[PDB]
Amino acid sequence: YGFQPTNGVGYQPYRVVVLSFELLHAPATVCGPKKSTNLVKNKCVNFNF
Amino acid sequence: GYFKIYSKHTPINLVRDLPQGFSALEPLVDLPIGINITRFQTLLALHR
Ligand SMILES: *[C@@H]1O[C@H](CO)[C@@H](O)[C@H](O)[C@H]1NC(C)=O
Repeated sequence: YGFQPTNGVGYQPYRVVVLSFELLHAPATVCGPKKSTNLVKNKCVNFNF
Repeated sequence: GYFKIYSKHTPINLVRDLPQGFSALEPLVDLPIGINITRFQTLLALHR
């Protein structure tokens, strides 16, 4: 390659990464962090512990 | 696709035979790996 600072668009070096997942073949091990709320007591609420 | 291992350790005073007693086995570990196992082996520590 001939990457030079004087080069314009279409020639400056770019860093590119492609991310790939799997679809329903194995039990999951890498997932987004599920958000959490705080804890209330002595009140009729609904929970998802 | 889950490999479950349960374990227990128990000191014994009898020499050879299995004891006449009851004791549950608490769970130890689960592994989320899918392998279609059908046979297995054992490992020994010999003196070389
Ligand atoms: C069980 O064996 C078959 C082939 O006989 C294979 O296609 C399958 O993936 C195996 N199951 C597991 C859980 O590895």
